[PDB]
Amino acid sequence: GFESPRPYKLTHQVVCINNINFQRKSVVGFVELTIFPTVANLNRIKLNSKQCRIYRVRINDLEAAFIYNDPTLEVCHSESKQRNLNYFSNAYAAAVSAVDPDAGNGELCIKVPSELWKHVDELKVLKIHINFSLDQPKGGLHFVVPSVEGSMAERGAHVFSCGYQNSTRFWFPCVDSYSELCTWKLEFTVDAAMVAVSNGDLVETVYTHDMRKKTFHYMLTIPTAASNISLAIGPFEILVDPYMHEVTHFCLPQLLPLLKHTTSYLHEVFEFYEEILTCRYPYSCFKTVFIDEAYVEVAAYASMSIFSTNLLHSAMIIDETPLTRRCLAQSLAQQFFGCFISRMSWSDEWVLKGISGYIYGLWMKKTFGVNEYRHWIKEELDKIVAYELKTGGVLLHPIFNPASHLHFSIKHPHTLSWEYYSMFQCKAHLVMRLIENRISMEFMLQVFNKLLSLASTASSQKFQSHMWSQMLVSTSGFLKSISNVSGKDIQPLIKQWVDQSGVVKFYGSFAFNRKRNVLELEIKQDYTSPGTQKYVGPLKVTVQELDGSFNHTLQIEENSLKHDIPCHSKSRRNKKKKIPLMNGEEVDMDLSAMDADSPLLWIRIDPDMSVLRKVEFEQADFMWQYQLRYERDVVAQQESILALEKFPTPASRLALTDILEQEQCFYRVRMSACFCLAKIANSMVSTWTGPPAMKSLFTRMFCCKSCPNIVKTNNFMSFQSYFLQKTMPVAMALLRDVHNLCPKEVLTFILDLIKYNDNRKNKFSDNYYRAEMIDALANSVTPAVSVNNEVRTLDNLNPDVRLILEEITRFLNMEKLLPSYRHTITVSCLRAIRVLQKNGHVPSDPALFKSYAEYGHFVDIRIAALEAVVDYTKVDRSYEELQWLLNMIQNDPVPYVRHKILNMLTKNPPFTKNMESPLCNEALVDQLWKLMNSGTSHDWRLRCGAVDLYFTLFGLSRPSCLP
Amino acid sequence: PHELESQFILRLPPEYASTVRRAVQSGHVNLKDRLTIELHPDGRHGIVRVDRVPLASKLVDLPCVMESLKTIDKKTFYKTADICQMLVSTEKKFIWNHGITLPLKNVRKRRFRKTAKDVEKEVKRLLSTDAEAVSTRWEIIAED
Amino acid sequence: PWNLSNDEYYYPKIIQHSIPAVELRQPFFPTHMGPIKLRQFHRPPLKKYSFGALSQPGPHSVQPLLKHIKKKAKMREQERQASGGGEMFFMRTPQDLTGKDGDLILAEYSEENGPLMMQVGMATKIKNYYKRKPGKDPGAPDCKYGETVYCHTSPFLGSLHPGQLLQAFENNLFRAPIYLHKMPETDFLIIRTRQGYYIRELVDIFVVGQQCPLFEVPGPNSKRANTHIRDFLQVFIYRLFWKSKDRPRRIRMEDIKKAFPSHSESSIRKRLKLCADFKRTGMDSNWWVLKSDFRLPTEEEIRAMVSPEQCCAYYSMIAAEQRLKDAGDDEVRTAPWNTTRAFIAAMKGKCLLEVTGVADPTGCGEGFSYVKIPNK
Repeated sequence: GFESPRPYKLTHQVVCINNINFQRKSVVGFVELTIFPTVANLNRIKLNSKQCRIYRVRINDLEAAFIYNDPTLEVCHSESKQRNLNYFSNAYAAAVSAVDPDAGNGELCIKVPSELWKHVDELKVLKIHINFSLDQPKGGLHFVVPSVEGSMAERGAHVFSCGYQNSTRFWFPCVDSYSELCTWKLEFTVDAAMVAVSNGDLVETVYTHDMRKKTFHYMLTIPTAASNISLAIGPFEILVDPYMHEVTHFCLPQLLPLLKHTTSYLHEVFEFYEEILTCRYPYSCFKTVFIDEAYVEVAAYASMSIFSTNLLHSAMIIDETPLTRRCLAQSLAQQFFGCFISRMSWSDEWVLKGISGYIYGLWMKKTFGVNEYRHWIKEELDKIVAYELKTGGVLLHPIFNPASHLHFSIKHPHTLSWEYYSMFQCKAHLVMRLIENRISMEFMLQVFNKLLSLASTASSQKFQSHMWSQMLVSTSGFLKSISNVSGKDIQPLIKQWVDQSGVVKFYGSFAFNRKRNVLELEIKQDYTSPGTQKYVGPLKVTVQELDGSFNHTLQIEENSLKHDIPCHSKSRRNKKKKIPLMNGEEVDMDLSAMDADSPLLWIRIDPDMSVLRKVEFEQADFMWQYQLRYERDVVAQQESILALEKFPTPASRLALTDILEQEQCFYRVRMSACFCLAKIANSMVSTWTGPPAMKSLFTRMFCCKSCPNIVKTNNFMSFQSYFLQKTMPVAMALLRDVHNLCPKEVLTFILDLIKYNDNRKNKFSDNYYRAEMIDALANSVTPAVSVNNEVRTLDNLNPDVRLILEEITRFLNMEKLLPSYRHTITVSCLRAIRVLQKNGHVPSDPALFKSYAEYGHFVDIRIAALEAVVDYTKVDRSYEELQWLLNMIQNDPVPYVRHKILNMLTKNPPFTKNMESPLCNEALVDQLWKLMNSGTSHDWRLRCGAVDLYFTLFGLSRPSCLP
Repeated sequence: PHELESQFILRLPPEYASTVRRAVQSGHVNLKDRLTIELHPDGRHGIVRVDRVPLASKLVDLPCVMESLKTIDKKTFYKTADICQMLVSTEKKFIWNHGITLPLKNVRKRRFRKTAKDVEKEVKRLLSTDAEAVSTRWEIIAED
Repeated sequence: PWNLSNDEYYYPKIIQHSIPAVELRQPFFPTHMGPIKLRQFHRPPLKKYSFGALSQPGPHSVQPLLKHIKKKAKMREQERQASGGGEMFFMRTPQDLTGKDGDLILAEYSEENGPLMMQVGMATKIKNYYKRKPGKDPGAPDCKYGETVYCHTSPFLGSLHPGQLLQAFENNLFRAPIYLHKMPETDFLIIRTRQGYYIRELVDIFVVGQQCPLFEVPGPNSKRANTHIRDFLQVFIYRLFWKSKDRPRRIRMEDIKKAFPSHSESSIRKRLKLCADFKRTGMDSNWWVLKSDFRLPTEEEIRAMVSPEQCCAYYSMIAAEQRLKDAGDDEVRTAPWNTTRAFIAAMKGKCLLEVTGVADPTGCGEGFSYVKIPNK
């Protein structure tokens, strides 16, 4: 049951936009809302509006009086001397709650005229006509206007609606909540050479009487929220999908072949999401818009998605096809379960984020294989256990503070830190995988189909929300639908992993009792760490003995420590028979390293990742080597690679080398075995016999049979030896001699890989392989032996580093004339120059990176150069570079770059709270408090980034470096 | 508490079965007055009265075991009760040799495997008589 | 840009009972069966009531239930369409398992005493195995009940002919070929309860052939047998502790002695030793209170302790124990632990079975005998 927090119900909204002026960056328009009051004596009506100048408001064609105030413009007063962050977080939460449409509130308060009170008490319709104007928007609509001359279509100028969550208040007045569903009528009067893309279906396109402008009329009969309404106006090249004909793809001019190749896969994503769920795609059209200077890499609205143009690749670009493919896939998953089925509160957001991430993981499983699915699930689980042990924990479904261990309030999406938002979505889809583990996948897809079917029977009624609230899901409704389809309720699993905000830590060690033939496990939990919680459920453990692989369920109550499980025979060591594996197959194992008295070959605690856990198991090194070689699970091979770094014995070198030589191993395991072999080789110097590690293996796999030092000409058509070939010198460059310097046998090998590179014969580009070659050249740089702080000049350069510097100079200059796909070699060469500057080789001068961080460059070059400037101002304690970065945060045209500068200055801070630094003035405290209070008031993501930066630099209490 | 329901099969003469079938498929409570069942304290004898006409009944044991299976979707079936008795209307006499379906006829005689070495109760009575006695004399005998 | 997961080298290649059945509730799954109740196993006699409307001697009107059937079916369809229209789970209460509603079919068994048999409240599925004709085939002959599946590899011992559809009961316990027959024109179904008689007609009756067992019945005094007895007693003790309303949860010993009267009280005290303690004096006197450090297991853990199919295998074992005991080596071969072990071993390919023998439940040439023969 859904009861509105608003005293009115909104039925229909007309959004008309005229006079989109690109020179002056200005729009004019009106908005006409059709509300039905649910309570009599409505009097004031409270709507949401930011940055719009409200000209006039007429209610039922009668002139009404409005008052506007935004408390989130300046959160705390300018003349308050408070400088602690808990004060700002409480004031910011109160300010966002005072404009919240999820309460009754709002920023624009319109007073109902007196003569309509007899129209409002007996509950009859009210039609509110606001007309507004955005004079030069700092948020919401982003105007990308290039400085080439010509007409606005000839130079490539466009507008798009940017922002996250409820940010539609930034470009027209609305009820900007996900729970106020209404039908829509959208008119946009644009230039005759431009096209206006928006939500709904385009009913017509009429000309103006001078035929210089045309009006696009859109209609949206599926009741969506105001937060799902978008806009993209530009000189877009239109491409109808040749497979599905209601799907149109819009790109920027001159990028039509890239659009043709890139969006050619999307019909398979549509077919997948419509056959695992049994509902068809709910909207009547689908539109993909590719734009410049995007807010996020992929945004999903109702019947529309806005991607950045940096996803567009051609047919000869690999290492970008899977990333763009999965961006399209998660946009479509959010089309199904973020835009059609919406949110009932700010709680129950974990339901939608979990269903979107879970069905996108099912797509990844079918498309890229079960092994890529397991690797992705393991990397997401490692991400969340790192974040939750780092700071507190992520609390899905809080109850309204519920989480007081962290420096922001979790009551609203616009007060969350961006890393918390990312980990929120990550934990939501892993908890949905856990619900699939308890209640099987076919019942899970039946739950999702029941939600979609209730929403689509709801979506066709005309009753104003008598039935339109069946399109809003809640937690209680989701659990009730689960209990309807399965008969089991998941309330212990919901109580543990949703309502409780923690992950578990397992420390395991075994001992084999030879007398009674049992395996005595010893599993203890660390439940006193700040991020942890105590697990009391069942726990699966998989033991591989000589007779095969056996699963055991252990009951781990609070007082439990020793778990005795039984062991089988050892009669497959009496005769040589094959040892049967986890799957149905069996292999020949070399049992010379195994103990004579124990049959068990390896043990895995929680193999299926059925809890949110971090396992620390103490096996013997031969058990880790057997688990690396003969396991049929990629997460166990990865964890054995990760645990073999502590055992540098030559049997582990033989194990990793046999993994590296082995095709029919998953390629991301071999790419990890490269770096593990490099670390082991560095640890057993003065024992290593022959050549450096992986060199003979590289010449055996990727070089000519007649010439060992000449590499084969590039043929990248295998896509697994391409990735292994481009990752093996990067790990090989981490080799070090007894003198702690990279050997001149590996550096010469990398330089010969660079010289003899011929790419005139493959059908794929070479930009990522050459960029990884520059990364391998950067890995070999050891710190220089400066004497008496000698100035680093050209004559006293290292003889090794002069070759590296010549190569990166040649590569960067050749990129200036023949550019790569996304300036990958510019990014790699800037990263390598920063590596050479971090050691004492090149003079520590930020002027090159400051010239590459200007506005007109590509955004990857910009963020690489700004990363180099952030690293410089951390190491050199530069005041003027920090003022340069803070000025670039305040006034840069691209808001993604501002968010990225705040992000990089949070990750690599110039000082922490423990450090005494020269950059701990009252002036810097006043600048960052002014940046939290004012200055970042237009983005909701810069303000949370400024809160994160103030927390990283000065902590939760009063800045110490202050009177 | 819950008590398992006790279902049995009622077999009627064919004309009376047709009248009872028509009255059941009609569905009125008129059938309730028309059809009554009186079970005698023997336990294996009764009257079924169709339209107030008395018929003589015997509750017999069926050779196979039937099970009623209900369903909501006609794909998954849930067992509701076990049927082993039939009140045919018109000890060894209370045992039915045939099964309800056409292929199962003379099942007890032909399609049932018989393994052999009331009798136990008789042995218990004999033991009780021996206990109430004073002197017991026994001999395995021959023809006499 | 492609799959790139070497999946062919790492990975080279359902029955939901009612909530009374998975919770092992005591009318449907009895704790103890005596000798006269083991002789009447799956053949329950018509009991005389002591109190109720049918307990008074005299004529009793039967009551038609066709408004009840269609009202309950319309109500369940409203529940299903209110829940999104998909397939729903309805059997959540014991009162859902009555014969007074839903579409009843009957299922007759060919064997006298099968090796495995379902208790009341358990679910089974009807699968229509259809082998296509060589080359072109019209499609499975359609059938009123069950779902159709195309079986290249015959589930049963024989192999299906081309173009032959065979229906079968499929569950976790067995798999057995069923054959739809129409009901006799004279037989109706009388459901008697304490309140009165109720009458349904039946139209569909299946004949169930020789079962192919999928669960192994344990032997008497086996390790699996004693493990099931101990786990069943533990589950009953946990569910008595859950039912206790006292704030320190407390039970009485003679409730357990009423449920399991053949058990020596040393075994019951062994189960209560961990998780409970006896209070002799003061408050809670002569009660077994729950220990304060002991976490009583949740409902899903108690369900994971004992499965209903294990209870059916145990009931088959003790019923066969009684029948063998009453009848004073051929009979021992026909015991369900031997025949279930023989059939499951034959399905893995361990050994072969003499298909003509003495374990033949027909007693003639029809039907199989599941006793092990060597493959040499």
